[PDB]
Amino acid sequence: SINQKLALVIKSGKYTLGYKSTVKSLRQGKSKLIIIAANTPVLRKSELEYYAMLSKTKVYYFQGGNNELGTAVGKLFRVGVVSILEAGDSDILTTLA
Amino acid sequence: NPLTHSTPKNFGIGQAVQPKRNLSRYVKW
Amino acid sequence: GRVIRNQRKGAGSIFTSHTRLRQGAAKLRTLDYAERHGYIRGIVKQIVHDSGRGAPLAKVVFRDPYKYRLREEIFIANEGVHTGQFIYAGKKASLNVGNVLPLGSVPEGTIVSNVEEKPGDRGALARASGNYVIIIGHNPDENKTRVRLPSGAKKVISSDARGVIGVIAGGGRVDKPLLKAGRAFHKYRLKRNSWPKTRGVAMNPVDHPHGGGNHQHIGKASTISRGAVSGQKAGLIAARRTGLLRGSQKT
Amino acid sequence: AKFLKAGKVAVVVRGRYAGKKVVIVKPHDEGSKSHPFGHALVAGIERYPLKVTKKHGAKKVAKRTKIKPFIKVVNYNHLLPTRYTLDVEAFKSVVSTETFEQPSQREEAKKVVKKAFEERHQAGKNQWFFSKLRF
Amino acid sequence: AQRVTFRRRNPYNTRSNKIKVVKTPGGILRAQHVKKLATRPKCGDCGSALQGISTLRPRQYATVSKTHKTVSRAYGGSRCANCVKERIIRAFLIEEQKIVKKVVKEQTEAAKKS
Amino acid sequence: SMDRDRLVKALNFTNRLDGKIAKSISRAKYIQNTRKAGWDSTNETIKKELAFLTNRFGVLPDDVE
Amino acid sequence: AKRTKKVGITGKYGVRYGSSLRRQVKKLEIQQHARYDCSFCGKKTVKRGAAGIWTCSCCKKTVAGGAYTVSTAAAATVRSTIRRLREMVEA
RNA sequence: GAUGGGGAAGCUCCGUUUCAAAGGCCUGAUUUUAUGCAGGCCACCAUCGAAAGGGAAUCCGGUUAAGAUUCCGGAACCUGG
RNA sequence: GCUUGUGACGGCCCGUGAAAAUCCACAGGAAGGAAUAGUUUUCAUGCCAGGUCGUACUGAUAACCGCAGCAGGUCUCCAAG
Ligand SMILES: [Mg+2]
Ligand SMILES: [Mg+2]
Ligand SMILES: [Mg+2]
Ligand SMILES: [Mg+2]
Ligand SMILES: [Mg+2]
Ligand SMILES: [Mg+2]
Ligand SMILES: [Mg+2]
Ligand SMILES: [Mg+2]
Ligand SMILES: [Mg+2]
Ligand SMILES: [Mg+2]
Ligand SMILES: [Mg+2]
Ligand SMILES: [Mg+2]
Ligand SMILES: [Mg+2]
Ligand SMILES: [Mg+2]
Ligand SMILES: [Mg+2]
Ligand SMILES: [Mg+2]
Ligand SMILES: [Mg+2]
Ligand SMILES: [Mg+2]
Ligand SMILES: [Mg+2]
Ligand SMILES: [Mg+2]
Ligand SMILES: [Mg+2]
Ligand SMILES: [Mg+2]
Ligand SMILES: [Mg+2]
Ligand SMILES: [Mg+2]
Ligand SMILES: [Mg+2]
Ligand SMILES: [Mg+2]
Repeated sequence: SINQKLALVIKSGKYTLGYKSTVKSLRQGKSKLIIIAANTPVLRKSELEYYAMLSKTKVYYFQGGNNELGTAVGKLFRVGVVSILEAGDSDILTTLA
Repeated sequence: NPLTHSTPKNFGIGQAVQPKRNLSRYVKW
Repeated sequence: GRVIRNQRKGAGSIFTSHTRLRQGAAKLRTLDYAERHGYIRGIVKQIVHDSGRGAPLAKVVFRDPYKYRLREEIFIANEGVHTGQFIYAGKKASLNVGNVLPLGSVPEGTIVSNVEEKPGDRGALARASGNYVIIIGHNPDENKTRVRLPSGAKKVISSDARGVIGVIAGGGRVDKPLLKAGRAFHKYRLKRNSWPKTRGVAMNPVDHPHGGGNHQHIGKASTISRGAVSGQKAGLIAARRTGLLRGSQKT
Repeated sequence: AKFLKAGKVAVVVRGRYAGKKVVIVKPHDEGSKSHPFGHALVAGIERYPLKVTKKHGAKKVAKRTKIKPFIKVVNYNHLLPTRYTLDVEAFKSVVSTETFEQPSQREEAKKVVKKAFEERHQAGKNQWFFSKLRF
Repeated sequence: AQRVTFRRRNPYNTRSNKIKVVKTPGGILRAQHVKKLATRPKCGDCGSALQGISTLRPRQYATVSKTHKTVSRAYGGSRCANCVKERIIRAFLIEEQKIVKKVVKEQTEAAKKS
Repeated sequence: SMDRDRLVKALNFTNRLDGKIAKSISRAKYIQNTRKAGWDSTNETIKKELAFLTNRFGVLPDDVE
Repeated sequence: AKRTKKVGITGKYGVRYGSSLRRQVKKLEIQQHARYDCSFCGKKTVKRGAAGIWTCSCCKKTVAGGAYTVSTAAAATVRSTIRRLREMVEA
């Protein structure tokens, strides 16, 4: 699965949730991997992809809506995009995903 | 010379507005 | 006697349609070079309600290919379309819900609506809410396609007639009871003057063929001939059967 | 990595110059006392040159290629970075954080930026930077 | 106290026959006919009211200077600034996708050339 | 072709009659078992239906003049 | 508390029109005044106005649907059929 | 409700953009010099139909036998040039 | 408190609740242009003009219609303790 990797990264690692924080981390180059929900608007998705092209970071397209992504990261609200600042005991950045 | 730049149009089938052609075959006389 | 009511409805004085709040006639785009050879893209701007009509309407705007101008068409909304959506129309359009394709470009079993009967009349068949036409075969020679209509009948159309992919929105409308004469009043108010209806057996013999006599009755059978002379056609017109179509009264 | 460096072309997203292209001259990732956000001292063009053909005489050619510049301090949130670049070393010591007071100095910086942009618009460099964005 | 009348010849309570009651320098109560209220202008693609633009009946827009009808930005008295920046980002990203399409079409053709 | 008119009209009436009988059977099957169900079954079925009813920009060069 | 034991929203009709007709109208009224999920937005904000039109209050988008439900089962089967036919024809 | 057309022995009937060669702006160029062509347009087809619908702009004080948001005194505004 | 104007909400529909004249803005970049000047009368001040027809009074147990100075009929605004 990928929910187990996301849960291990959240239990031991640094992350951020949301568009503005993700764009700031992509701006000063601190991100490692961004995760975009399937139901996000295509314009915001394409802008996040252009930012990831300029900052040389990886993109992962999560199958599922923003509320399923929020449940997968362990929150009681909906999340459109996650940015993984640091992975500890997980290996989400180093695996096939 | 080098301030002019070529830009060919795409008269296509759904791309640009068609130019004025000789429509004398289709005149309502 | 005198002139009876169904005779009176043809002079069209107080029996014309109530068309003030209606959005315009709903028809397909005019067939031209772009739809005949390739495709063209428009965008649906709003989905609105039309007075006197069960199905909603869609306002799809296209571009003029010979003049710098915009052209706005009125489609009937298929179930699933939304604002901000691209509509593709023409010969080379893809098989997606909302697109306008010729009938020779669809495979068998496809569900279409707003189908032209002749190629170029901009929409005749399956226009009410919840209705559709099923493609049930082709003929590559003779350039004909066989379809099944909403009434059950089979028809053969030219392959150059167009249609919109999908089923028309607003289905399940008659599954609700009206419960009230005022609801029926407000329904027919925006269509035409045809409600309420007096029974012909409750009139005098000057007013109707069924009128007169003590103990309200129709004296003879109510099946009329097909060659009656337009003051006589009151009842069941040219009936091949009568009965219940069910034969059991309870299912 | 950290890509918003000096010489990178961006597009202004809001604030009277929305839709205009821009060269970043000096970044500020932390932000001073004034402007406490992360910002960037930039230079761009307000009036674009018009198209020119073979039919125009020399006077109308000279008229249809003037360039009106501007200099600005702008938030990072109101810029949109592109992948193009430009060589910024001509007007590099004229745009500083003390230039944006004393508007005689802003006029003096605008003249240098105008000369450098017209020189680069001659000889056919950076047609994407000297073209207009249609929106 | 005292009771008032209409000052025109329309005796009916229509949408244009609206009155207010004022007290005059003569110490009496008089009716005063008030004009219809104005509606704010709207966004051409957003729907919402436009910030900065004054609200008037449509022929009183000819009696004011241009500062009252405009905002200093592209599409200034016409669009929203949210709708404007959305148009800017859409234009830039669509043109870059067209460049990507041309590049990958060249790559397919130069692969199929061999 | 003197038979084609009467045969096409006959086939069309039979197809229309089959469709009519089908839709009448379906509507009677809907109206009964709904008008013949009490408030208990009505509230239960209402509750049941309310319950269950590659960045692409990568192939693009960078620092371009 | 609980004000009607079994009638509910059809308590606005009193004793009129027949018990079976009130039982038939209750389901469609509950369905047409229900609130639905927004596919493009994620929130439960879709409401009906003017039967067939279903508008979301977040993201301000409107979708064409059924008379008393945002989507009908016939439309679901037709969308599945069109996806299968398109995939088989393109394949 | 005319016109273009089409009916009717005819008084007249249909129809309202129709199966019609259906009309204007101006740039021209400017110097028999005043305005012929202009060199680009021109998709709409007359007209009538609301003193309660839509709609540019005015208030106060005084004054008569009988008039006034109209006269007189003061103070405003709108359109066109 | 009473009458009235207005704002933000909410309920209802197999009912979703006019049109045109008219005015403004935006995109566009034609064309003209600053050096002894062009643009401005969308900034301020100053100048001139605003034609035709209606306008008194009743609006009802006496000014309207019912043969009448007829206990009938005939649309609406203001509203003190
Ligand atoms: Mg009519
Ligand atoms: Mg009946
Ligand atoms: Mg009787
Ligand atoms: Mg009798
Ligand atoms: Mg008789
Ligand atoms: Mg009888
Ligand atoms: Mg008998
Ligand atoms: Mg009026
Ligand atoms: Mg302003
Ligand atoms: Mg203002
Ligand atoms: Mg006539
Ligand atoms: Mg008139
Ligand atoms: Mg009037
Ligand atoms: Mg009105
Ligand atoms: Mg008087
Ligand atoms: Mg005076
Ligand atoms: Mg009142
Ligand atoms: Mg305005
Ligand atoms: Mg008078
Ligand atoms: Mg008077
Ligand atoms: Mg009087
Ligand atoms: Mg009175
Ligand atoms: Mg009185
Ligand atoms: Mg009386
Ligand atoms: Mg009298
Ligand atoms: Mg009397």
